[PDB]
Amino acid sequence: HHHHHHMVHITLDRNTANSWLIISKDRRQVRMGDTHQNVSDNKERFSNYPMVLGAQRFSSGKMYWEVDVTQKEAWDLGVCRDSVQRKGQFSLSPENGFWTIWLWQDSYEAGTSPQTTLHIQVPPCQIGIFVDYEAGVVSFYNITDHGSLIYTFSECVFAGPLRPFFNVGFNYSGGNAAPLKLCPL
Ligand SMILES: C[C@H](Oc1ccc(-c2ccccc2)cc1)C(=O)O
Repeated sequence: HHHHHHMVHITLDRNTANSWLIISKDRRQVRMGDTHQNVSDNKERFSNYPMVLGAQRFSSGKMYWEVDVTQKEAWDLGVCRDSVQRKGQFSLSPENGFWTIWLWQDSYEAGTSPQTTLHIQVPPCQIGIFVDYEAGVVSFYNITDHGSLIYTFSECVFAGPLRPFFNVGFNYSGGNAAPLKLCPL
């Protein structure tokens, strides 16, 4: 692809983070802690899952960023509306304000309703995310495989400002401790 010149510097918003997440000083990395991280609760924190939002809000234009997922067994990535549900159980779907892909149990899937199987020959170590607000597009790219296309959501009805969206996943197996990292431009 040729989306790299729309690169944006994303940082994580601590106030939205599940209370078990550890965000680095530079707000560019996040991982699952082994316990509650000693923060007060608030109406913005994701309660049920190890999720966090980017600080940046997008309402126009073209945006691109990259995320490192090296040696993770489970994660979700994409964008979401600023007004997505934070508390309780919910599915990741465009109806609920999410445009995401994930890894789970050795398969990759797009967060449509119902979910869509992805066809990835080269397991990615870094994912590129492109948003075209005006066109209603969210696309995902396999940076490990020379930028090959993973998935495009088109005809998106964003219906609000968008925020970068992350889920580091649970670590029940002991094999999913590794962080999500925002990669440098
Ligand atoms: C307690 C903490 O545990 C970590 C465990 C794993 C990783 C990691 C980093 C890059 C790629 C894959 C895994 C980082 C931290 C530490 O040792 O600081």
